Amino acid sequence: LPVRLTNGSSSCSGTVEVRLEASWEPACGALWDSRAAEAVCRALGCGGAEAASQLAPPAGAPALLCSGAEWRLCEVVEHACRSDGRRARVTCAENRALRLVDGGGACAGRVEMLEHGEWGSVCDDTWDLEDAHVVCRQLGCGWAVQALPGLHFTPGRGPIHRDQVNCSGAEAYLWDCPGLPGQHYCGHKEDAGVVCSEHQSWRLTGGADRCEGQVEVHFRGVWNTVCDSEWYPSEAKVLCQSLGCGTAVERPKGLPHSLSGRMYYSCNGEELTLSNCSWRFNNSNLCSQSLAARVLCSASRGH
Ligand SMILES: *[C@@H]1O[C@H](CO)[C@@H](O)[C@H](O)[C@H]1NC(C)=O
Repeated sequence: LPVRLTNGSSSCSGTVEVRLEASWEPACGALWDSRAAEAVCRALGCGGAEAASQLAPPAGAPALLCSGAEWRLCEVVEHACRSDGRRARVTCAENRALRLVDGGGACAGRVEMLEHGEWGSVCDDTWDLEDAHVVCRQLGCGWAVQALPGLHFTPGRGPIHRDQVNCSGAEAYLWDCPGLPGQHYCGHKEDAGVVCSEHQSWRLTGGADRCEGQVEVHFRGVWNTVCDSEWYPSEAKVLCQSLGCGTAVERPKGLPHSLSGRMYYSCNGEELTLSNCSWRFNNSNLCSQSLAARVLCSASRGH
């Protein structure tokens, strides 16, 4: 009012935008000194400015001119910069962020939060699906499957930003929820975790050991089968390598699809995991007459 921060980590971070009579336009990358960064961060109510950056996107645009480090001394100009040029970005002192660590891939792991330039963990006391649902939506992983307690994933280090969290469910961020700070009540043994809908975990059931059997995948909070139509050595090489059982040896004939859903994959061969490949979940055109794909790796007792 009349400044805001969009497409960033929080409401106190991201690309700078200025309000006009027509619509909100991004601020100019040039003419963006640290004086204007302080004035904008302080006016929004986000404390001081930690760092100012200039990002490039893949009539003219407005700019923010300030004679001092205050909002009263700042002035907006209508046209004084090239339109399709580098924009202005900023991270204030009150900026917060969120990350999941040690969870065998993206959209899962230990819930870590950023507060005043320090990555800290959240306690498992009063941790439920209502708190996990807020975490999965802000990151872009859909809904929450399981709100895990401590010791499921590796415990964190450093500070503990929350000893108790009680989200209603509709909050945009985890920091907006009512809670209690780090008062030495909880410890790193109780570091909370989460499993979101978009996370992908794999295993091989049916065979002699862990690196042999039916290719199963945990997507959308349910175990699913893999289509044998597009299951060639390129896909099998990525699977046996990610699980850690060497190269692929054989791809036996599958059984009918007997789980919640069906998964499709199309790898080049050099991927680190099957989630990095091109995939489509529950596609009737690609998967119909197919069977549940299988694989036999090198490290198994069967080979
Ligand atoms: C936790 O949040 C719910 C609303 O989701 C509220 O009814 C309840 O009183 C809160 N717990 C405490 C201890 O205030």
